[PDB]
Amino acid sequence: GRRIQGQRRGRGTSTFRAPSHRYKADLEHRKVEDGDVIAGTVVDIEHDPARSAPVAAVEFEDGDRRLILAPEGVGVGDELQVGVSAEIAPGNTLPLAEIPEGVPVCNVESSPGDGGKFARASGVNAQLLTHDRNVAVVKLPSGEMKRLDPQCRATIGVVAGGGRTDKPFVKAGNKHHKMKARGTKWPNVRGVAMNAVDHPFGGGGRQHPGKPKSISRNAPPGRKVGDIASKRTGRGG
Amino acid sequence: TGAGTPSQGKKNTTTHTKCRRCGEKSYHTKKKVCSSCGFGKSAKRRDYEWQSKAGE
Amino acid sequence: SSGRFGARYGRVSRRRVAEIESEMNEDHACPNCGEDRVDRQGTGIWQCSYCDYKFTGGSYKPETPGGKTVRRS
RNA sequence: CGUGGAAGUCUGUUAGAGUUGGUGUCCUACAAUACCCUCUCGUGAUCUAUGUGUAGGGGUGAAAGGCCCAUCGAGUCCGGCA
RNA sequence: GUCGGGUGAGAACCCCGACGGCCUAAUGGAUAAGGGUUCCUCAGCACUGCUGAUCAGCUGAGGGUUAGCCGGUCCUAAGUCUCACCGCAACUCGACUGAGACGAAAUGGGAAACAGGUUAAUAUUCCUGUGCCAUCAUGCAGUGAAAGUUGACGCCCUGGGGUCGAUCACGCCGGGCAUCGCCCGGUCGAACCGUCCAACUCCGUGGAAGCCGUAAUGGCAGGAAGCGGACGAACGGCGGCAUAGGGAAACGUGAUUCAACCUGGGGCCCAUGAAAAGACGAGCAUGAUGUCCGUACCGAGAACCGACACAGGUGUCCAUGGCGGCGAAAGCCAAGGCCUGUCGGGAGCAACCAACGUUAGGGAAUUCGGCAAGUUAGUCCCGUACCUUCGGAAGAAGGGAUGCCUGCUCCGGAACGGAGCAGGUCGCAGUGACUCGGAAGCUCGGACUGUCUAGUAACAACAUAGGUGACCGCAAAUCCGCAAGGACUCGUACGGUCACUGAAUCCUGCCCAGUGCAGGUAUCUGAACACCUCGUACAAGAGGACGAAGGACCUGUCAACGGCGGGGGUCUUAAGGUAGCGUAGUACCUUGCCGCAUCAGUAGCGGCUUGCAUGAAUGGAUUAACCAGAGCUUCACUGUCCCAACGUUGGGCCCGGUGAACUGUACAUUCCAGUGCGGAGUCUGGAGACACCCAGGGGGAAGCAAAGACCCUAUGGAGCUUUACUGCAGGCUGUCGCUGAGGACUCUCACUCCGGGAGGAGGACACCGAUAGCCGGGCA
RNA sequence: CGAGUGGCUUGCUACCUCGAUGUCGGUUCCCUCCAUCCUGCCCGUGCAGAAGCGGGCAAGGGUGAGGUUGUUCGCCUAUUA
RNA sequence: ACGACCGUAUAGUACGAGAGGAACUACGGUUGGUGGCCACUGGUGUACCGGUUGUUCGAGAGAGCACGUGCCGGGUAGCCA
Ligand SMILES: [Cl-]
Ligand SMILES: [Cl-]
Ligand SMILES: [Cl-]
Ligand SMILES: [Cl-]
Ligand SMILES: [K+]
Ligand SMILES: [Mg+2]
Ligand SMILES: [Mg+2]
Ligand SMILES: [Mg+2]
Ligand SMILES: [Mg+2]
Ligand SMILES: [Mg+2]
Ligand SMILES: [Mg+2]
Ligand SMILES: [Mg+2]
Ligand SMILES: [Mg+2]
Ligand SMILES: [Mg+2]
Ligand SMILES: [Mg+2]
Ligand SMILES: [Mg+2]
Ligand SMILES: [Mg+2]
Ligand SMILES: [Mg+2]
Ligand SMILES: [Mg+2]
Ligand SMILES: [Mg+2]
Ligand SMILES: [Mg+2]
Ligand SMILES: [Mg+2]
Ligand SMILES: [Mg+2]
Ligand SMILES: [Mg+2]
Ligand SMILES: [Mg+2]
Ligand SMILES: [Mg+2]
Ligand SMILES: [Mg+2]
Ligand SMILES: [Mg+2]
Ligand SMILES: [Mg+2]
Ligand SMILES: [Mg+2]
Ligand SMILES: [Mg+2]
Ligand SMILES: [Mg+2]
Ligand SMILES: [Mg+2]
Ligand SMILES: [Mg+2]
Ligand SMILES: [Mg+2]
Ligand SMILES: [Mg+2]
Ligand SMILES: [Mg+2]
Ligand SMILES: [Mg+2]
Ligand SMILES: [Mg+2]
Ligand SMILES: [Mg+2]
Ligand code: NA
Ligand code: NA
Ligand code: NA
Ligand code: NA
Ligand code: NA
Ligand code: NA
Ligand code: NA
Ligand code: NA
Ligand code: NA
Ligand code: NA
Ligand code: NA
Ligand code: NA
Ligand code: NA
Ligand code: NA
Ligand code: NA
Ligand code: NA
Ligand code: NA
Ligand SMILES: [Sr+2]
Ligand SMILES: [Sr+2]
Ligand SMILES: [Sr+2]
Ligand SMILES: [Sr+2]
Ligand SMILES: [Sr+2]
Ligand SMILES: [Sr+2]
Ligand SMILES: [Sr+2]
Ligand SMILES: [Sr+2]
Ligand SMILES: [Sr+2]
Ligand SMILES: [Sr+2]
Ligand SMILES: [Sr+2]
Ligand SMILES: [Sr+2]
Ligand SMILES: [Sr+2]
Ligand SMILES: [Sr+2]
Ligand SMILES: [Sr+2]
Ligand SMILES: [Sr+2]
Ligand SMILES: [Sr+2]
Ligand SMILES: [Sr+2]
Ligand SMILES: [Sr+2]
Ligand SMILES: [Sr+2]
Ligand SMILES: [Sr+2]
Ligand SMILES: [Sr+2]
Ligand SMILES: [Sr+2]
Ligand SMILES: [Sr+2]
Ligand SMILES: [Sr+2]
Ligand SMILES: [Sr+2]
Ligand SMILES: [Sr+2]
Ligand SMILES: [Sr+2]
Ligand SMILES: [Sr+2]
Ligand SMILES: [Sr+2]
Ligand SMILES: [Sr+2]
Ligand SMILES: [Sr+2]
Ligand SMILES: [Sr+2]
Ligand SMILES: [Sr+2]
Ligand SMILES: [Sr+2]
Ligand SMILES: [Sr+2]
Ligand SMILES: [Sr+2]
Ligand SMILES: [Sr+2]
Ligand SMILES: [Sr+2]
Ligand SMILES: [Sr+2]
Ligand SMILES: [Sr+2]
Ligand SMILES: [Sr+2]
Ligand SMILES: [Sr+2]
Ligand SMILES: [Sr+2]
Ligand SMILES: [Sr+2]
Ligand SMILES: [Sr+2]
Ligand SMILES: [Sr+2]
Repeated sequence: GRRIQGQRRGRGTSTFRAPSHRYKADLEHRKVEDGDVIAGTVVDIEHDPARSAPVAAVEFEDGDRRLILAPEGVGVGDELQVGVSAEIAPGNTLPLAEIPEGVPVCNVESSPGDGGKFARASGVNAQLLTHDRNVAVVKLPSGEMKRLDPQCRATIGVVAGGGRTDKPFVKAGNKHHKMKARGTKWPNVRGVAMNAVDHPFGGGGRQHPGKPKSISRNAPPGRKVGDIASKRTGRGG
Repeated sequence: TGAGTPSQGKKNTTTHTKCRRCGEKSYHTKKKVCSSCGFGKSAKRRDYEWQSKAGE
Repeated sequence: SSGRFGARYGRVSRRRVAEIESEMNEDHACPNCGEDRVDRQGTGIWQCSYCDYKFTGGSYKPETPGGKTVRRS
């Protein structure tokens, strides 16, 4: 047959790429040597095309102007601190070790110094639960208990733009505008609606996947479609 | 819109031009590669054994 | 407010859009001063017409249930 | 009651896009896909110009096995080849 | 087109005049691409041109494109290439990362030029007048120099400023018309230099507790109005430019509506609407320099692409010429262009055909089907049902009005803007042409806008929002590459990948036996290496022990593939069809039965329904709105029909000129029978038959056009499928190497990852090479 | 039960045709057949009449319009010799 | 190149208890088909005459264009049913 869509993606052609030339910046944490003597002022609030959420422009003491992964409640004029001795306040960044237990955090680093990997989307937040000298236990937005190095930096508060998912797109055209801002081919044609040559579910008079949808983890690309290694399906049970 | 005559009217794009190296009108001005001698692609001259019968 | 949708989309979609935009368009109490002069400038961006305080908040509300939790702890 | 002026909102041969029916005309054609009337869309998932990218078991595909230079259920050219 | 005339050996179509017409977003003006001399002149007609030709985009011979300030050139965009690095057997191949360069001629950014004159052909290029920019030099001034500003930005609504144009009023100059006295044209003048400034913003004063303000939102003791002030706009006004230029002349003045251009206010985003060079910031005089490339012409019913001088296709701007009207609509007319969507002459001009006009009475009887045609129509007033998601349905339906003239009223600053009143009066007809919906009910489908088979399918198919399930914590899930590497990703679960269903509403039953996926697993089975036994002075080899994933086995799972019967008052193989719907786009029987409607209804709708063989996201039911989607009914209407007629335009026929193609074994004036490989102009027997030519509609030549579009055959092909055969990728899993120190463990030193770094995390694992077992239509 | 005729139905065969002879129904237009539906002339009757019913000669002419259905067919309606 | 029917007189008669109910023949008409003709009725009639909308020729007069008549009304010859 012919390579299915999921395989066309891999090639990374224009159709499947994200509009990077239109993107603003990666909201990574500042790199401070030590001393914490790095504070700045929120100079402006901007819209981030890549995340459909507001982001804050900060002007630091040492003359650095950088965009920041902004939590809810950050406003122009406000002073932000980044470092070990940072004040425990919303919008401030400091290692998990310096953060008190039971405090909502966002833009959490996976490995100290990476700039932040977890809890970055609209309205989400990680919850700092347990402390230690060797490991900080954080509950991620998915509900997973994650063990992290206490030296991993994070921002206090939840990510701005919460509730975005609460309003329906209502019309195709609205979805359209959003997809243009992402690395995604849209709209979506069902496998069962294509010819047998184009997808494992294509062909046959009436539309129907002529086989069970739960596919093995070991299935090769081109065959791995439908319900990937499902532990179960449906709503019952 | 038919693929024939009606679609021939839109053809006013210049692509293949006279090649600086070989003199043939094969220098693709968009790709900057000569389809005849290979100028712009290779220092060596484009050539192939299939350009003639096998035993000749 | 969902009257711009006409007889299209159904009750629920235009009921939520209505309720959401209803609350979204309301007079919001500014965090800086106390005036009910905060308006939306875009997705998650709010500003007070009185003191000009530009700040971040929910996408449709200037404050989300989660954001209110941050203050406590 | 007024103001306001939203809308993949309505009418519209504005520009522009398209093509339901006539199974009309043509069918050694004006034309290897044309002509006329009717018809549909026309602030948006709109239309459009140039530039640019993706290449053959590969692209591209709101999916018709559609489209990739009058040819595609695997382009074209030459070679394998008599 | 016609009548005259010109030139010429020759004139329907080459040129002059008159008369008559055609084009108005184009048939006019300027241009991008593309073409390439097609442009101008002279001389020609063998060639090309749908006839002719003295003509020409043709032939011959010459000539023609002039730039500091118009493009290019400069900048960077998506993105491309080169070099280095790395991969690859290798390269003209390949990804990353560096550096460099490349990448925009109408239409991204960008130092500076206007007016007029001139030529057969160029023209912001030449010439005249005036101006401007940059660099450099000299001189004066200047010590400021880099912060900032600019370049630089989406969509929708809107105020204000304001030029061109158009229009109105009056004056001047010139023309036209001649029952009036009206109608037309002109009334000019740039870049640039100088100056003015509304809006926005800010300051002073002031002191509002209800005022200020808008088209609208709005503003204020955190200081409203008012008053004064700072900064501050036009391609705009004003003065110069200008005893420049242009005009035969006059060589105006005011006003309204105001494209350009300037400047503000408001709203929208699960959408956020380039960058860089450059510029300003940062004076003036004088002088020098400003090179290189493009420049003609067409830009299309004859200069482009389509084999053509092709009814096709082909980007930009002229979007403000007059009447008209809501209008960038129709129709008519200017400026401008054209008679080349290029063969003519003749016949009241027949038949027949293409497009049309008009048809009495009947009125869908026509037809599968109102197909075709028609009916309606603009605007104002009255009035408007079921149903509904309260938006809508709706212009529902239905009813009335509509011109001209005289004099007025109201709104507004006013319009050459709009809304009305009274009187008079004409026609068959006042949206008089043009423009311009026919209406209503029921049923099926898809919710809606949207998509599609370039070239027989526009749909009920695809998409969609919405619903759902699956995978993954990021050193991830998914995907591309042999590799070096890469997309997703300037992304991080409110994410994005993989699938199914398909708005809302009410709902979504039962089954885990099989298959699929996933988890577990005492025991069973389960490869290779190493190990042990036998064998071989060794080796082949035989057997053994241990045993990973996998399987057996157990479990979970149907919005996972799918299933929901036969029998009786259980059986196959798990369950045995719940809500709903039902003769269905599913019901064979079938025109099912009853009813509605019709003179009569295999149709349609309602009900019944045991459903050959409905049924719940293989989604069920239902549904307002929507639809060039399928079917049915009614009113209105009509040449669809009864049944045809007459007329109009172009052909057809005759004449001049030009001038193909299809087809052709031969013979051929046939007809009726027969015969024959049973479907004969040609054989047989009869009959008929003087030759040739014109027109016609097409009975026959099993007419012409294609080695069917149906069927079979071939140890033919291809695309597709799968628990066909055989293999190949890929994933998982064990083992050996990388790989180190002290059946479970510790360490650090390789190696890996995070970190700018210090250093941190991990660690002999992982990655990678080799091999073994399992899965393996993803692929051959 | 027996004997035939036709070539309108269906079946059978594979003789003709696959380098192609355009399916059903309708429509329009022409010719024909008779096994006669009407019309003309007859015979019988369980023929009073009127009307039927059955039969004979006879192909000159006629045999129409409509409702469902693509229908051929058929069912149905009102007309009709 | 003519086919068929209805109606009237025959006749409420023959026949028949009655109910019902003929024929020969002579007439009038209809229908289908056929050939021809235009005084009559009707259609057409882009000959013609008139009305009238928009626009252009300044008005008036008189005209062009709005498809082979802008639209509407009437209609001779001729051709037609
Ligand atoms: Cl999304
Ligand atoms: Cl140029
Ligand atoms: Cl305003
Ligand atoms: Cl009848
Ligand atoms: K055949
Ligand atoms: Mg970031
Ligand atoms: Mg996109
Ligand atoms: Mg889909
Ligand atoms: Mg399909
Ligand atoms: Mg497949
Ligand atoms: Mg399905
Ligand atoms: Mg393009
Ligand atoms: Mg000459
Ligand atoms: Mg010129
Ligand atoms: Mg021509
Ligand atoms: Mg009539
Ligand atoms: Mg009929
Ligand atoms: Mg019609
Ligand atoms: Mg007034
Ligand atoms: Mg049906
Ligand atoms: Mg639809
Ligand atoms: Mg098609
Ligand atoms: Mg359609
Ligand atoms: Mg969905
Ligand atoms: Mg979803
Ligand atoms: Mg579906
Ligand atoms: Mg669908
Ligand atoms: Mg029924
Ligand atoms: Mg279910
Ligand atoms: Mg063949
Ligand atoms: Mg064939
Ligand atoms: Mg076939
Ligand atoms: Mg066989
Ligand atoms: Mg095969
Ligand atoms: Mg790294
Ligand atoms: Mg295969
Ligand atoms: Mg045979
Ligand atoms: Mg034939
Ligand atoms: Mg007989
Ligand atoms: Mg006869
Ligand atoms: Na209102
Ligand atoms: Na069409
Ligand atoms: Na191929
Ligand atoms: Na000025
Ligand atoms: Na006008
Ligand atoms: Na000519
Ligand atoms: Na639309
Ligand atoms: Na099961
Ligand atoms: Na079922
Ligand atoms: Na549509
Ligand atoms: Na007619
Ligand atoms: Na013939
Ligand atoms: Na095939
Ligand atoms: Na027989
Ligand atoms: Na037929
Ligand atoms: Na007869
Ligand atoms: Na019938
Ligand atoms: Sr990052
Ligand atoms: Sr980084
Ligand atoms: Sr299928
Ligand atoms: Sr369930
Ligand atoms: Sr083009
Ligand atoms: Sr190259
Ligand atoms: Sr070579
Ligand atoms: Sr619309
Ligand atoms: Sr429209
Ligand atoms: Sr058709
Ligand atoms: Sr027509
Ligand atoms: Sr034609
Ligand atoms: Sr055709
Ligand atoms: Sr509009
Ligand atoms: Sr070709
Ligand atoms: Sr060959
Ligand atoms: Sr032009
Ligand atoms: Sr000659
Ligand atoms: Sr010329
Ligand atoms: Sr360049
Ligand atoms: Sr430019
Ligand atoms: Sr725009
Ligand atoms: Sr104005
Ligand atoms: Sr020029
Ligand atoms: Sr054209
Ligand atoms: Sr066309
Ligand atoms: Sr003119
Ligand atoms: Sr000609
Ligand atoms: Sr008439
Ligand atoms: Sr009908
Ligand atoms: Sr009918
Ligand atoms: Sr009305
Ligand atoms: Sr539905
Ligand atoms: Sr299309
Ligand atoms: Sr639903
Ligand atoms: Sr199972
Ligand atoms: Sr039931
Ligand atoms: Sr003979
Ligand atoms: Sr003929
Ligand atoms: Sr006989
Ligand atoms: Sr008889
Ligand atoms: Sr038949
Ligand atoms: Sr039947
Ligand atoms: Sr009688
Ligand atoms: Sr009686
Ligand atoms: Sr005319
Ligand atoms: Sr009319």
